[PDB]
Amino acid sequence: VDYSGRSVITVGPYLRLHQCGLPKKMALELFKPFIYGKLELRGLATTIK
Amino acid sequence: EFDAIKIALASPDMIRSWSFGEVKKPETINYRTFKPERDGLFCARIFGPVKDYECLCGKYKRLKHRGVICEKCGVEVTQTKVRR
Amino acid sequence: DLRPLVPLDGGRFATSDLNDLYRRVINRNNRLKRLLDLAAPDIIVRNEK
Amino acid sequence: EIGRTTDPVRMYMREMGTVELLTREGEIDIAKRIEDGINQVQCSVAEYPEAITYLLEQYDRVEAEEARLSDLITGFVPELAREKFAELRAQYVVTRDTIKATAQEEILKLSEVFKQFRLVPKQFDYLVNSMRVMMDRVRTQERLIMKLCVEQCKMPKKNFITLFTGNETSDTWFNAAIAMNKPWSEKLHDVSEEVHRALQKLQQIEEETGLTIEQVKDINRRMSIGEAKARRAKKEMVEANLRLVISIAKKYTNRGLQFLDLIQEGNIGLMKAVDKFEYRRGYKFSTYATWWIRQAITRSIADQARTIRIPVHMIETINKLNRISRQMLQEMGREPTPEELAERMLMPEDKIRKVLKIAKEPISMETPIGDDEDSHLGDFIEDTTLELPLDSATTESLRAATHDVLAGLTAREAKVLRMRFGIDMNTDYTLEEVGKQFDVTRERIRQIEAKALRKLRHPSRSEVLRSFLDD
Amino acid sequence: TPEEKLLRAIFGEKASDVKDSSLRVPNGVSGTVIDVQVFTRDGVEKDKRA
Ligand SMILES: [Zn+2]
Repeated sequence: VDYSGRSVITVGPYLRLHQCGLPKKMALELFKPFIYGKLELRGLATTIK
Repeated sequence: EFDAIKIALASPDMIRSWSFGEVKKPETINYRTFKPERDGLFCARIFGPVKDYECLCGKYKRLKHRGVICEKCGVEVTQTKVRR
Repeated sequence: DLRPLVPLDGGRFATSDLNDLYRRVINRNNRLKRLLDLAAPDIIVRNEK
Repeated sequence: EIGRTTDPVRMYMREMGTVELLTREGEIDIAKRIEDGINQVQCSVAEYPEAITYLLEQYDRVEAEEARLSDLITGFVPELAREKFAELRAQYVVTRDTIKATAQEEILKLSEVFKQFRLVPKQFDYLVNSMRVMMDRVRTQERLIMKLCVEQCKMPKKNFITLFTGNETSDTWFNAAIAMNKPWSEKLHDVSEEVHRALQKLQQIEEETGLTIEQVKDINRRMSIGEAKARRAKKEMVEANLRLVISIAKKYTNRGLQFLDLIQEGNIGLMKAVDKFEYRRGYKFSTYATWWIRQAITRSIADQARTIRIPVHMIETINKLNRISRQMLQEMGREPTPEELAERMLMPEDKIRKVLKIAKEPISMETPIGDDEDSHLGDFIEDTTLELPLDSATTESLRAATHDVLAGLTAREAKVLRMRFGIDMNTDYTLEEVGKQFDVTRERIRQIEAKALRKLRHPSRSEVLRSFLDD
Repeated sequence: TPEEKLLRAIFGEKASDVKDSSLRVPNGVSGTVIDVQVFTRDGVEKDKRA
């Protein structure tokens, strides 16, 4: 499957149980189509490249 | 699109219906200039072209000629996923 | 392209196994056509079939 | 003892073991049988005039720059040869001029001086093929005039074969068949007009052959007898020597070609040999068949053992490299380097680099690799003809950008530029093509295209187009 | 493709003759290159660093 990854899990008890602490780097890797669309939507990046 | 899968035995006439040409020889490729060696198991004539929209003899190399079987080596210039 | 002879990097080819099985079937097929062209003895065409 | 086994090798070994070997005098007997068959078929060919006519025509063809003499005839048992051709012409024309009697004996003498004439395999086999085809065309009218009468006319084979055989050409079995006043008498009339033209084409064939029906049938029936006897002898001897083939085929055991492939291609070579064994020279058979069986097995292994077939000469070169490398390794102590093979062989040392580079067998794409839930190699070979979706997205984006840009130009200039480049149309037209469609000379359209391009360079414009250059 | 011939002609660029196939440090990883080694096949002219 695309859009998927895995890494070690750990505790994080500050969480409310509708959320999971998910790392910045995996999240920026998994959400690149969304980020590209958002950047060229807000105009911070002229083309997709 | 569709709504059911039928399964039955394949006849000689059906098996010649799916197919695009007999595979006569066992050659796969040309070991020096790795072309699909006609007309063996990877035959550009039979199973399609090797790169999109390019004949095998190099004569036709553009989408201007989509669909034209070459004269020289007879490879229908079409998308190479027809190879599949 | 469902039984490919893709060249893995290094000049080495990486064929499938169906290329072997078809190559063998077609060799024995062509040989049987020949053994019927030479009007061969019976035991040889029986062995070939 | 039939079943109880699913091996094909055993099923071949048994069937070849039932037959027993040959004695040397036994092989001589079989060879004499083969000569008897071949001489019978050559004599049957000799009693056929067109057997001489075809050779005469072919010699002229070789005279007329259409073939070669060496590959028109296999010599004779070329000045002697050619005077023999002219003597053939003379005796042929004299037998043709003596149609009146002794012409039986003249045809005999013509064909017997022809028997000293040795032909190409194509020559004699094609003569036999022509005679087969002529007999087939005769049997065509035969099966017509038989099936029109006993099947359609309800004529007994007693009163049909009794008279249908014996004339076959005139009406004495035809008008007098109905003149016997039989239940099939009035029933032949519907087909007697068709059977008559069937006999018309039969008479045509008799005119074409130069001989009758019955005599031609005696000839080619003796011919087929001789050929069947020759085939019987050759079957006998090859069944004798299947063991020899297994013996020679054991040794090429694992060079990439299965065992029964080796024994079968050995047998095909063996048939090649038996078609050419010559006992007059007097050498034992096995000594002569061994060359052909090794040649067949090795040509086989070279031609159909690689998945990516490499020609015969190249495999001989590779076997030369490997054999000299084995020697250099036993001698030099260690493994020789790809320049020293240049010195021990006669190679430019780059030809050997290419010959070593000729790739080995493809790793079967189901090789097991450890590991991680039993995954084979085929899981690891990515797809290269794909295009990653960012480039597909960016092609779309550039399509949209160039559309919105070219909208900025004038309509005629936008069309000349959508036509000069292949934008949004099937083909990219020459400037003369676009000129003829717009009715203008090439230079004007060239200036127009340059004007549009220059305008598109213009900053305050083409900012995004510049953005589509990533480096 | 069309629109690419257009772009290239508009911006006077000559398309590249040769393809980038460099070796690059894998994503995420830092390091201090502690050793390089060049293996030149026999008969190929050793460059500066070899
Ligand atoms: Zn072509």
